[PDB]
Amino acid sequence: DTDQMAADMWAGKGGEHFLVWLNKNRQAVKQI
Amino acid sequence: DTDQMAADMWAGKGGEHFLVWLNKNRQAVKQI
Amino acid sequence: DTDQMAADMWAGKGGEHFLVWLNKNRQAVKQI
Amino acid sequence: SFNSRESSLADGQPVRLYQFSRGAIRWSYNSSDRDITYQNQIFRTVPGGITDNGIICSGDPQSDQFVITAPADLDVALLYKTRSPSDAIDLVVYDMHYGDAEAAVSWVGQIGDVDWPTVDSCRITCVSEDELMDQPGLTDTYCRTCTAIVGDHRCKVNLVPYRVTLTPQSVSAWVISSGVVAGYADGWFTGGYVEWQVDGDNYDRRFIEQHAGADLHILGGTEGIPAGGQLRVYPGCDGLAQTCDDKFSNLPNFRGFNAMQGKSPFDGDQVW
Amino acid sequence: SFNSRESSLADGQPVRLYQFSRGAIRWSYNSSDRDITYQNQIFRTVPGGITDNGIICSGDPQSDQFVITAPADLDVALLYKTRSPSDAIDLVVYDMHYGDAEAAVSWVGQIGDVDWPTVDSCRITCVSEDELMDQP
Amino acid sequence: QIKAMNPAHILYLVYTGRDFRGLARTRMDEASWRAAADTLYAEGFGLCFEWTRSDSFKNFCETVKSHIGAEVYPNRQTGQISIRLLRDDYNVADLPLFDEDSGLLEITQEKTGSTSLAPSQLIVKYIDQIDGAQRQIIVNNNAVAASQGRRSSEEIEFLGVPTGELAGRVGEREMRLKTTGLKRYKGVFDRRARSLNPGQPFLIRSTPRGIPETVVRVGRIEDNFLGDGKITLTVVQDQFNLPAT
Amino acid sequence: VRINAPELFGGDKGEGGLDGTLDVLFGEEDQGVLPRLAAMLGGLVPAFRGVTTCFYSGLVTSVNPYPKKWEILRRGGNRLWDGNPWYPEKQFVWLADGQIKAMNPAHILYLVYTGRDFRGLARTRMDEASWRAAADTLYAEGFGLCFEWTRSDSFKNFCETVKSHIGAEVYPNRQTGQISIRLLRDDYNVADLPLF
Amino acid sequence: AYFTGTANNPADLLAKVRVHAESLGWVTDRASASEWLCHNADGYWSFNAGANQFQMAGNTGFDNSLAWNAQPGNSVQNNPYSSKGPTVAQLSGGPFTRYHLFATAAYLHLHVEIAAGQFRPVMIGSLNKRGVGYTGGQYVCGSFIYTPGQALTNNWSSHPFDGYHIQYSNSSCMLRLDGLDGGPSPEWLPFDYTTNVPRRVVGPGRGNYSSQYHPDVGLIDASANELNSSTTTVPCAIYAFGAQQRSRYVGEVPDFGICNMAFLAPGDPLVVGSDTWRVYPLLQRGTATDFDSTSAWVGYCFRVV
Repeated sequence: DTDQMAADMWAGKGGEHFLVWLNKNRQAVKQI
Repeated sequence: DTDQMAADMWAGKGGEHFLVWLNKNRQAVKQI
Repeated sequence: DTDQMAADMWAGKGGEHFLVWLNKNRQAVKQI
Repeated sequence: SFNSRESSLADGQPVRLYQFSRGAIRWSYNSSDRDITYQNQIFRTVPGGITDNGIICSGDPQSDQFVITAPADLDVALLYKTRSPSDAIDLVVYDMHYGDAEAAVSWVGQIGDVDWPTVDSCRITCVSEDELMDQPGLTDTYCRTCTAIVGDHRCKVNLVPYRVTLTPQSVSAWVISSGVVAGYADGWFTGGYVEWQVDGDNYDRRFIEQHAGADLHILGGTEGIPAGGQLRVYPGCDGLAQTCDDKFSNLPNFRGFNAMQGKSPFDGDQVW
Repeated sequence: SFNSRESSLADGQPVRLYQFSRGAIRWSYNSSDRDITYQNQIFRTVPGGITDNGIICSGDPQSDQFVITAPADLDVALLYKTRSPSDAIDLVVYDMHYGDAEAAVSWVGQIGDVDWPTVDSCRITCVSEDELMDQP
Repeated sequence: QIKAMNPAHILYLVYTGRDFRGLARTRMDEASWRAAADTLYAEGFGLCFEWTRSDSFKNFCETVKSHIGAEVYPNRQTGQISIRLLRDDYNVADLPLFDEDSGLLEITQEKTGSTSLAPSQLIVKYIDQIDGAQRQIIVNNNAVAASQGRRSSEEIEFLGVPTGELAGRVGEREMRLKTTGLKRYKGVFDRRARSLNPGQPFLIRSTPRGIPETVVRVGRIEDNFLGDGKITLTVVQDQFNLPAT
Repeated sequence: VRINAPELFGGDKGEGGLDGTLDVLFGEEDQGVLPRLAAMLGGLVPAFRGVTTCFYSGLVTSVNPYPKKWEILRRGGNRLWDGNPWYPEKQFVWLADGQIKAMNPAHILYLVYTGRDFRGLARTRMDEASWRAAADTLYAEGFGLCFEWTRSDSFKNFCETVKSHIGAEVYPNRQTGQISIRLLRDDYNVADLPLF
Repeated sequence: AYFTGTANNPADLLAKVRVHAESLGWVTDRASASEWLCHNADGYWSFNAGANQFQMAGNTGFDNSLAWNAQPGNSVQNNPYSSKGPTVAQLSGGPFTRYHLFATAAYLHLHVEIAAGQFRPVMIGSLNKRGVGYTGGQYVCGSFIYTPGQALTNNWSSHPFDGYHIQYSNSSCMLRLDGLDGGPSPEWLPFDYTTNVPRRVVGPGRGNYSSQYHPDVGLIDASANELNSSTTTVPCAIYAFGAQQRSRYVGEVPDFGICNMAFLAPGDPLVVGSDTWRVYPLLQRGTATDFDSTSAWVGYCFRVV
């Protein structure tokens, strides 16, 4: 349940959304 | 299944938990 | 649905996959 | 009534309008399923819808982008498919509710980037004027050349007398050849640019790597240059004081420092 | 026929071979369920399979690693269990299709790191010669 | 007056020099390096450097590559170090072609870019080896300057350049790259793109997307031979060329 | 300018002094070519327009051939703005019995945003009311600052330093699209402010 | 050829139209933010932009030291009117919804939508000589409104090429006819009918007004055909009266025509053949008999190329 769909999702799908989230919040993440 | 709930979850919910995880583990993530 | 399995997954499972993804993409993430 | 409708708990009918403007040409699009007439302007309905991701104002140009999603056949974005238009496409976003003639301005900016992720969708990244402050601001050097673009507000040189209007003789992949320019000395047009009318009152411009005889080397290839369209070509200034004065007689406005001092300090070791 | 098989739309039978060499001693392993003879060398079949994660060539030694997965009883990796061997174990990776005698070299490098995450699996991090340029 | 050294020789010495690091001369593809040296000598592209930073080999190698515009990668097939120059020295016909029916799976990213941004004036700073005094040249962009309502300028340091003309050539190349509006594609390919290497140009065609035959240069490479079977490549439009005048 | 200090360093019995004639060319829009400078240097001598320049001629030192480093104080702010100063009535702030001619930070920001020489943006894109109010408030508070540009950094860094010094926010208004400046001061009425 | 745009103030319109003229090759002897002294191969003209109106005047010579209304052979002093006033085009202040400009090497035609349903035409050029040997032919016209709120098209009002008006100070449009009845070459004839001046000109300007003096008024009325809904253009014939009330046809307005807008909406296209035409209302859309508050259904036709 939380093994194949929670972590292996990073393979090729959960990367673009994480990148857009990163470009969304920068000052709040860039330090600590 | 692993399309709308695995990646689009980053929209507004999975950000705070990721940020607290980041402030939890810093030395182990900050480099590589 | 997107509450206990989308965010709490970071507890101890979704960390290693995120770390390997980070060591995979560095130049594209390191800045912005 | 726009504010009253916004405060209303039962009349909420949001509709977002986009207006892309480039000089005398305007493109109007709406996110609804039917055209909307506003200020005597009718906004076309895209078959598939146009939607954005939201407006962020956090004080950081890198993070406060605006994203637009539209199908593959959008007309305004289609210009960027081959080469980005020289001028910036200003974008203004209005907000209005169906049945009301009043709209409120929400976002103002210009196209920053565009891409076609899928054959059925587009993603346009719009940037605000605040991002234009990340570049340096020194813009000052004590060198021998002019340090000024020919025709800029500092050179104060009028290029209209030097304008040359011609029809190219032959166009190749990288070289545009014309016999009229063959009558000028080699390198006369080096550093100049070619401007021609694309549509309405908007011109697309290219550069000249080098001018030699009847052949002109265009920077980036001659793609997009009409084979028979009228072209306007301006000369270029090498920047040397001799070049500045003999050709343009703009020595009084010469911004360069030719022989004032190259090394001389007053706290060195031995003056001799 | 290797290239022809790769372009073929119906004869695709991928099989990846690994060759660990240290001077006069060579270790041969294959990812299939039966031994493969190639260039007079027979590659043993590990009961459980040997697989990698992919090849990345982006110009950054820190990011372009190669990862190998194998069971706990792998002979070549067993040397690192107590102390890392003094010499570097060169690794060469071949690609071939079952029924064909031709193979193509894909990756060349040496063992960078090894660990036994589980009592039934291993993870070997192989590094290329490019990483050796980070030192002063 | 100036006895410049070929940058290819600098890189070869660094890679194989016993005193610096020291690697076997058998690990270097002689043909590619000899071709690069011949091309550089013909172009008369020499540079001078001094070692006092005490930094990693990677930094110095990256500076040299940026100065000459070349890529150094370990060949996947033969395993030797190969050098490829970014020059318009290719034939259209011989280069491989990739199509939806010829080995292209899906193309997602396009990055058409923009032109209203980007500089209108470029300042290049170099050092003259005759006297060792700081000198600079100006590469101008008149057309984009006319487009720009507000002037813009950037400073780039090429201290490796010993002559003003060479600095001007490289500055023209940099302006060419930075103001021509490159299109960056992120395509997905099948096994047909197995033999490609970094810096190798090739053609791509996709009629449904309205993209005609275009020449692009390979960038980041990620392939999966076993498992997913996904070979994904990142490519950029071919706009690299070092003018001789 | 007649600088008279031949015995500043003790004269002949010491290390010399500073005696000579100093000519200053500020670089006005209509500044002409100085005949003396061109005659002395010769060649193709431009007008040196747009930049402040000085021409010194006279004794520099004596006894020893090692001249000493100089330090020159200079005030500026009016010769900027090209040819159209903005709200000049409050451009400068006087401090310490007029000794220090400080400049209003709001004027610095306005020049940076609209200055043709620095970046150059249309004066129509700035909300005049907000900037004028900020300048008036700063002048009333007598809050002036002095700066020198040698970092050659992005406009963002300098603007952030200025904002931190004055405590103000500069944002592009979403509705009208112009640049607006808001000061963080307790100059508000409780009633008129919106309640949520 | 055909241009469109928007202008918040008249000065923006000045800048845009001057930019277009210069790009087309028109020669401007002197240019300024609000005052113009331009010319071409046909005649000389001068324009001034007021707060909410234009001031236009013909010219024959140039003198940079003279005011905008004091050029050699100016209309102000070389006209029969005792008031000695130049051409005037009254507009409004503030937003202009849109302006449509037709540009050529011999004439300029402009149509400005100051507001919803409000249109103000500005006409300048030279009449097609049509093989007629005569010196002059330059015409400058403007739009005048009597009083907002009351009848906008009162009798006292004046319109371009108007054939009937009551006013003693200003004229909406004018024409040049040199050497009329042996007089001095500089002659700037205004479009007046009630002044009984020996020399005057008349035109179909008002269209189909009750007391309009032109034999083609019936043609303008019948421009629209009920049977097939076809519309035909009518060239605007201009007539000039001699010293003893003897008329002499002078010419027609180039690339211009009038029709009835009964069955056509503003801007409705009717492509008749290889050449296309644009039709717009004169002042505002109204009814057939609303000759007081609006311009009825009179429509101006321009050839678009």
